[PDB]
Amino acid sequence: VKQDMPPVGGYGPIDYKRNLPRRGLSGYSMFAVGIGALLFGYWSMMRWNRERRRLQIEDFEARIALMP
Amino acid sequence: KNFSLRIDELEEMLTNNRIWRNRTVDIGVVTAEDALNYGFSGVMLRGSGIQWDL
Repeated sequence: VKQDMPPVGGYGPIDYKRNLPRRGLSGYSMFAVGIGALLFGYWSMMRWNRERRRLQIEDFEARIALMP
Repeated sequence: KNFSLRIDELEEMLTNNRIWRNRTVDIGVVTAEDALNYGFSGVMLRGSGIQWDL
């Protein structure tokens, strides 16, 4: 008997494809998301800084009423 | 099969990697006349102009 190494009928394919799924996000939308979250941070920044200025004026009033 | 996958993944990691393109584009210009008179053979001749393949 002869027991060489042939392939059995022909093997399957091996892909030579360039895999580029191009994800993605449509970057003008990413500009929109970044500017939106950035402006939301600005509004929160405004609100907290002005409430803390109210409290810091209360600290001023404490030292003024405590001075003499 | 596994190596076709891994070479697609190497083209994904490098290869339109912007910083490696910024590293190596401007260098390596070779005229086909210089590629034939400077005794070049193979991948230089492939990459610069003339169709040549033994």
